[PDB]
Formats: sequence, C-alpha cells, structure tokens
Amino acid sequence: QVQLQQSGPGLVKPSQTLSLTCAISGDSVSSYNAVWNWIRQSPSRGLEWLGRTYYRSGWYNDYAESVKSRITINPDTSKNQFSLQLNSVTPEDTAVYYCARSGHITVFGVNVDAFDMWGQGTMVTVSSASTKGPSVFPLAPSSGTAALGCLVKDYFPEPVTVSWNSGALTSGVHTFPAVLQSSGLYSLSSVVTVPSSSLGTQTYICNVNHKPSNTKVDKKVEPK
Amino acid sequence: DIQMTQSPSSLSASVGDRVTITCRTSQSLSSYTHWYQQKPGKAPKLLIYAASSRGSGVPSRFSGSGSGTDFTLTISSLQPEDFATYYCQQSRTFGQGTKVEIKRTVAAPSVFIFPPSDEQLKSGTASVVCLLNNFYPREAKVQWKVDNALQSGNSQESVTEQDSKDSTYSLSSTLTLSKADYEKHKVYACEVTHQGLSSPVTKSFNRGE
Repeated sequence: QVQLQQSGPGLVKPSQTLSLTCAISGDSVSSYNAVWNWIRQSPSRGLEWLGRTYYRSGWYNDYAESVKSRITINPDTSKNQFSLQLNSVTPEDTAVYYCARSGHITVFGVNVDAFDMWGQGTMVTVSSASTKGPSVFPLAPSSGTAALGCLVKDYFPEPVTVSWNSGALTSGVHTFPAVLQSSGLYSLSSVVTVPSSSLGTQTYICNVNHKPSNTKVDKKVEPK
Repeated sequence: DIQMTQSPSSLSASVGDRVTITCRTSQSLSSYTHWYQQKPGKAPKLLIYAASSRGSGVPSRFSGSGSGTDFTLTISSLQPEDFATYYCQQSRTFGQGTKVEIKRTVAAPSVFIFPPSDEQLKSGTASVVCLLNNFYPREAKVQWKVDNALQSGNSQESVTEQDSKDSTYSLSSTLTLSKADYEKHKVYACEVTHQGLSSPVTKSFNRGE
C-alpha cells in the first residue's frame, strides 16, 4: 500500500514561511488516479482542508479560500514528493499538518474524494521563542507492582516522544500530555508499571526524542 | 458551500452497546459522505467511504447508512479499542467530530509518589510527582501537603486519554518548588480522593529517607 512520510521544521516565526514536504512511496505524485492534499487540525478549528495538487495531462492546484493568498503546493517529480508553503504565518496557523491522498478509491469505477491514506502529521508551532531541548530526570521506583518513569522538563516547541527500552517495553506505559509551564516551556512525564521482582534483573531506559532540537537522550532509571 | 453537522458531540457507552452517530449535510446533492476514526496521537484513518463501504482493514461491526441529507455511522457492538473521535466528510468539508467514550465499572487508582532526583536538585528546582494509575471514572481530587500544609497554585495535572484495552485513565500531578523551599521541609504527601476508594489515600516520603 501507499506510505506518506512528512518532514520539515515544526517551529516558524510569526510573519515567516512554513515549509513542509510529503514523500510518497507506493504511488506516483503524477498518477492519474491520485490527488495529493494538505489538511491541518487544531483543537479549536478541528479538521481543515488547505489545498491540493494533481496531474491530468498537466498540473492543477486548488486552495481553500482561507489560505489562498498565502499558500503554494508544488509537486517534485524527481523525488516523488509534494510540498506545502504557507507565507506570512500567524498564531492561528499553529496546528498539526497532514498530507493525504484522495481520489484513488473507487465506487462503481468512479474515483472518490475520500482521504484513504494520511501521513503521520507534523506539529507546527508559530512562535518567536527559540528551540530548547529537554532535561530528562528519573522517577525512581522506591520501597507487587512498581512504578517508574522519566520527567522530561523544559523544552520547546512540542512534541517530544518517549519510548522504553528502545520500544521493547510497551505494556503498562503512560506518556502524559505535555503541560505549558509559566516559563513558556513544556514539560511531561512518562511512566511504566512493572513487576517489582524485575527491578534487580531488568534494566529500564527511557528513550527521549525531541526532533526540533535534534535531541535524543537515553536515561537509565534505577532504584533508590 | 457544503456544511456538515455531527450529533452528538460526544457520548459514553458500554462495551457491547450499539452506538449510532449522525451527520447532516446542507447545500450538497452528493451522497458521498466518508467517515474517519482518529485515535489519540494518530492520524485519522478512513473508516467508511461513499456512505456505506467499509475501508481497508475495517471490521464488520462498523457500518454506514445514508438517506438524502442524513448519514449515520453505526458500531454494532462497541469495543474498548473503538475509543476515538469520529469525523464525517464531504468534498473539502469535515464535520466537527463525535468523541466516543467507553463506560465501564469503577476502578480505584494505584497511587505512587516520586521525590525529585538529586540531579534535578542541582539545577535549583525540585519537581515532586504524584501518579494515579489506571482508574475510572475520570473525576479525582489530588491534594499536596508539605509538612502538613495544604499547597495551592504550585502544581499542574495532566491526564491520559482512555486506555484502548482497559478503558481507564491515568493522571499525574506535579508540584514544583525551588530547591531552597524543597530543602526547608521534610514530609511530602500526595492525598487522593476517588469514588473507587473507601476513604482518601495518602502516599508520602520524608526528604533524605
């Protein structure tokens, strides 16, 4: 099946340009049975379609009225990708941006405008503040279930991702939504419950990734 | 021009219940309403297309129906993993979403308290974390006491979305103090009230032990 891989910075200063890319695998950007879209989502505004590009013996573009004066969506037929450029951004443009394919699924042979596959999303924050990587501190199990965790403190912008034991440990993991502190930096915790018996034999490491600062940190969490 | 109105904006139903969500169009002649399911932290996934066709990999308990301007999405027997927001769509317009929550039995939190690490203390700040794990329903009261004095205005809470297997919530409360303030007190206590408990539960530690 098709895969859509998004990339591009998640921090844009007000008034400057947002630039994202979606790399396609398993279909052609110039396919006659595809339409390549950008859609954004924010807690307030919900899901909002921004625009599209597609090839039908020549390239076409259509854009949403709300962004039409600031937006460009361009195909790259060398790298099998398509871009989003949104100029003159304001805080109202803070959102998760998704690419998606439509116009590929058929009903009685007719290509339909359903968004059948979506990329993973890029969180874009419009802010003048600088990027900052997190500090990572252990939440140690004390003294038959034990809880342990990692405190991921003082980063900007969102998101941070956390795994445990390089993604081997998934059962009983809870990674909390980040909270914005009064400093204007984010913080979150990730916790896991495990058998207390495993503490003297199993190693537990939280793996923290903050892509906007290129921070990847591994923290061993041990008993106190 | 096309507008999409979804009802209800949210609902709670028990595992095994039949659930029905409605979408009403206006200013459209098209019957090609699509539905999406979105789970926490993930992109929306195509669930139903063209009013009634199941998307790839979609189980048979999901079905769609449509008549003039009224479209319905039905889950014939709700499962814990169907916790999600469901969106309808036509053309370039999405509905506002319906949040489907799972109603289940009461479950008391397991409570854990974590002192600040020595490493963090060196930075001049102390975070003390209280964890409430795997509880239902969402309503819970967490109070911080430092040498028995109730704390106010120096803590923040975060809550997870309902778990896709057991339908519970987990919650963290984090008390933030300067290092000097942390070092001036001994007893740090997290007191938790929840309807699953027969009386409030307190977890505490003494700084230095």
